[PDB]
Amino acid sequence: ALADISGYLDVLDSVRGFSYLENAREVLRSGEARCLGNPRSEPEYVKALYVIGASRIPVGDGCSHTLEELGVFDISVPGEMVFPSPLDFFERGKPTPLVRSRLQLPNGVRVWLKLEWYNPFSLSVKDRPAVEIISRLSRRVEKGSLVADATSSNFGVALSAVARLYGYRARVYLPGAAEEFGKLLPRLLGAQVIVDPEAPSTVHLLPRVMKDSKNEGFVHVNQFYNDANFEAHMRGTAREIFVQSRRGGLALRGVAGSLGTSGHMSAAAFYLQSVDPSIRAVLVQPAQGDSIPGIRRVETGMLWINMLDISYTLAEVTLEEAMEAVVEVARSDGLVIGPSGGAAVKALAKKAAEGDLEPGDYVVVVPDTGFKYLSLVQNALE
Ligand SMILES: C=C(/N=C/c1c(COP(=O)(O)O)cnc(C)c1O)C(=O)O
Repeated sequence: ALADISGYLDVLDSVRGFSYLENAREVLRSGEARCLGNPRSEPEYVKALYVIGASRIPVGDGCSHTLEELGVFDISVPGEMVFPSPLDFFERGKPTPLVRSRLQLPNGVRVWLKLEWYNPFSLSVKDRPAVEIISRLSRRVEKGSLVADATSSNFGVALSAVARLYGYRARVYLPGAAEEFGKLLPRLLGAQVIVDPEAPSTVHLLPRVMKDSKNEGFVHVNQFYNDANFEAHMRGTAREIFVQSRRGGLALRGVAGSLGTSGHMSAAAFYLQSVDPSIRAVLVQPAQGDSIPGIRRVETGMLWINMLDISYTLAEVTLEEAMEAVVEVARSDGLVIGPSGGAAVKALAKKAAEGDLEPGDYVVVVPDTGFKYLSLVQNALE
């Protein structure tokens, strides 16, 4: 029949590698999953179902079940929006909103904005990998232990709140150019903060964090390499775009977004392209010389967007163009989005103007709120 997946999640601690994603892709492509005789004997298939958002798995001898039958489309949110704890609110208070913009783009490209600031700890998309990452730790790593990572600002905040709710201590490392909220808010939340005014980037800090890890023995959760980041976005962000698009009546032709770790947009593109491989992924390339907070250029070794069978198209965006999009979204929708969000809107507008996109509905993932970036806002005004 069906069994509750929550009983089988130790496969998250034992499955390794990307091969399980073949099952994920096929179940999503076909719209259904085959019965697992002994579910414990097919740990890859079980992880595949978890990662696409199933809450139930098919077991025993018997027939295949559809995505809907596996819970992929179940409603989690209580309609009255009352929650017994902050973590329960994070988990069941989903999806994040998907809102049609009044901003007009060329060639029949209709914009919808997915507002990831609607996450309770960091007011950003980074809550999701923080929760998934800390959760995966929490029965191999003893309480009281120190966990740490490098961050542009958002993950550090998320990691600080979530580490403490799970009984861990945290430390976050930031580059000198990070926003003030990233430097300060983790201390509010009880974490240690190290700012390296030398470091020109978040990734530039990773050798130092690794070395301190070896010396001091804290757990480096490494969001740039930890697959729980990608997994969080498969079951959360990406599934939601899929479910929201079907249930909302959208003619989904593409998603648009930005890349730091590449975690959220790799998941969105991977998930959606499993269901329909023509769905586009338009991704921001910050123009050379420019810094758009939280994000960076593909070249390098970002993990998932390169290693996974993902189709995408890049558009160059300058910081000035990104902030101009912030301005225009604000004046069109009354919504105040962050620079990376503006950059994504602009990348979609550019591809739309070139004639490269089928008319239809396009989802832009807006990683956070522009309230956090006042000095960039001021510059953009003049
Ligand atoms: C790497 C981080 N942030 C990613 C981020 C991103 C990129 O998201 P992914 O790491 O999932 O690629 C986009 N926009 C903003 C405002 C962000 O903070 C961090 O907060 O450490």
